[PDB]
Amino acid sequence: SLLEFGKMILEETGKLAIPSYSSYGCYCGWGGKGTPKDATDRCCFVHDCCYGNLPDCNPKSDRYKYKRVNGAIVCEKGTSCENRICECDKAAAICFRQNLNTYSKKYMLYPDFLCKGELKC
Amino acid sequence: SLLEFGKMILEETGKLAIPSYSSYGCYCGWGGKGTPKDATDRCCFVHDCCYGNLPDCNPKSDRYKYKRVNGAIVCEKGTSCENRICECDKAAAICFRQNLNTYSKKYMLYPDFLCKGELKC
Ligand SMILES: CCCc1cc(CC(=O)O)c2[nH]c(CC(N)=O)cc2c1
Repeated sequence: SLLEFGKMILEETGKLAIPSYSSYGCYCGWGGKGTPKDATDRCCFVHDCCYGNLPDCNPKSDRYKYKRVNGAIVCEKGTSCENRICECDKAAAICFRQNLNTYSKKYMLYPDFLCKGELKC
Repeated sequence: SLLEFGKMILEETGKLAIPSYSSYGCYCGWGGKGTPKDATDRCCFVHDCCYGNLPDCNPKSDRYKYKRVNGAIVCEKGTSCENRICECDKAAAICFRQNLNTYSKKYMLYPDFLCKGELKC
């Protein structure tokens, strides 16, 4: 759930998930259409696709446990859903960090009509 | 599209394409520069080269259909674009499978800044 994902985001980026990654570009937020606008937006797109591979799970509400070992995020053994969701979240938070150099405020509060089209995954 | 490619990757490798191959090395992800890290990364290098030779198509977004006959992927009879994209994808999924013996977790979540330089196809 956002509790765990958000914690990862803050730990990796020094930004609060809401609002730094909740209205950015076409994919960092909710709703899902258009061409990702930059590297950070691509992280989000990949994150959605990652969740998309888990139709029997519910990442909005599925809580899971993760810990830090040797400085790195470790998705603790749980259910298949918990582990897979955790790995999705971990990959995205690290992707956000790796791309902080191009994080652009111009993409925050990004309008709907600038994001058209369906990009299947 | 990513949808079909991911399905082939799962069928051939047993791994979910995102996140197992979506951040791997220099070429398994967005873009690509530098020397591929290993066999798996070369699979993605080649895949990129294959897509790059489909300028009359939209390889990441174009939908196509395929089937499995006698245990192996068979690209349908579809449009010229659909058939070629399918074959690029098939070659890559099989390449991943053939090289699972050297797939290395250390190349997951690979930061793009570590990949520099033109490696012509
Ligand atoms: C579903 C499969 C995994 C994976 C991920 C990405 C996704 C995005 O373009 O980053 C990919 N992008 C490409 C691009 C193309 N140049 O080969 C191949 C590829 C493979």
